[PDB]
Amino acid sequence: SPNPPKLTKQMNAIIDTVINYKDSSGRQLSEVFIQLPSRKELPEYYELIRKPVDFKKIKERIRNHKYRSLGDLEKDVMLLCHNAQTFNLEGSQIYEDSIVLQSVFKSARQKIAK
Amino acid sequence: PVLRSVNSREPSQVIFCNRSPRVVLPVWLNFDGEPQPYPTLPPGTGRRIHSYRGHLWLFRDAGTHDGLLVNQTELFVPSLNVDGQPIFANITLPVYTLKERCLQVVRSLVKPENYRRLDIVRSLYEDLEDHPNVQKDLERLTQ
Amino acid sequence: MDVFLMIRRHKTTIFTDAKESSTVFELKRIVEGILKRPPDEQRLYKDDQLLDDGKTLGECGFTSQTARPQAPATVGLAFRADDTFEALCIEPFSSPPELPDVMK
Amino acid sequence: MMYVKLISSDGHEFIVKREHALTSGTIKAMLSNEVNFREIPSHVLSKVCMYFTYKVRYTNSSTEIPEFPIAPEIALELLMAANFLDC
Repeated sequence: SPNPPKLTKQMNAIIDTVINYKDSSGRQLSEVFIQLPSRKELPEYYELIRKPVDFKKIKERIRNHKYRSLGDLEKDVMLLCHNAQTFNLEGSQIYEDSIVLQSVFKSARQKIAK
Repeated sequence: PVLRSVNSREPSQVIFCNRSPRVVLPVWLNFDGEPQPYPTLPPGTGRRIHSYRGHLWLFRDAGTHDGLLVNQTELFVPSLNVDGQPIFANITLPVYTLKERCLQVVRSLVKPENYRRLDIVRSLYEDLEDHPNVQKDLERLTQ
Repeated sequence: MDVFLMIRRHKTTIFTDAKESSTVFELKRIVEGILKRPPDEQRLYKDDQLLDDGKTLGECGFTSQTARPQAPATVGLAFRADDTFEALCIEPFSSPPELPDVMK
Repeated sequence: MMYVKLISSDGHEFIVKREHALTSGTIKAMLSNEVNFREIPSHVLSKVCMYFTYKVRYTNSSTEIPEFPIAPEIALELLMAANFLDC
């Protein structure tokens, strides 16, 4: 299970860039995706989607050493963005926020690589 | 944009009350200033909704998109609850001008393609085609 | 509770407002102030029933739920020409044109 | 309370309050006692007078505002009157 510290160095640096994007106006776009909605608040979300995720769980995956490469971590971030775009309708705030966090992560994966 | 919600992150309980014969459609102005629809309110119904402080709201008709006043004003924003007391939003009909009210009745009876086949003056066809719009009123609301 | 009504006679139609508690005599005093004819020279009606001076508008059947601003209740009015009172006559309004085929 | 006489095309005389008739911008310009309309019929002008009593009553009324009913048979003629009257 223990993974190389230099890979873990980057795996947290990609997510921290995604977590801390203020978008000039001073609004953290990635603050709603930190913790999943409570299952007792509205079950319709858990009924509509097949696999739930959130950045608290993605941060814990580095601590548990689940992700073995950048491709495994990218699989879950695109799946999280897909869950947002599936439940939320086109034109809403969360739909456009996940579209911004999708691009911010693609540029962050490249910057970290080279 | 000047008209947008403020990301306060402090809960604010609100009571949306529909005191009009129309199917009210609550519309929320998001953090980028764009409007967003929410579940409609049938005539003469009230529900206790969970909102946040400094969040801008405006209410229109579900079908015709005609403007509706709240607490005798165009738009509303709930502030923090004093001692956990709900904020009330009494949605009412504005006292429409007889011209604007007459347009709405003809708009519901006649189809958009058959506006210019009516026996009326040239200036009234352009006024009938000028439907109620959210973005139009948001540009007008700024000052 | 306010009562919005239209006191009608031949072609003259007075639009005014009164209270449910106010008397029929007080409504004749309002017509006295507009058309300049004393109360003893007037006869008010609800449909085809002669209203007494002492009775209130609420007692005559003019409730505020029916008599509203957007749809005022029609009240008949007949004047006296010296000796006897004239017969109640109200000229109806002009009929609208037939609904166009496009509007159906 | 001051009153004003509004005459229709077919000769129907409608007595309304001065304040009520000022709702219309066109009538406000004509007055500033008796006003005659050659293009507006009685069934339309009575509906315009019903709107004047409706507006003045429910303006600044925070209670609740009922909707002004317009039947499909007079919606076209009452629209042309409202545009000419500016109300």
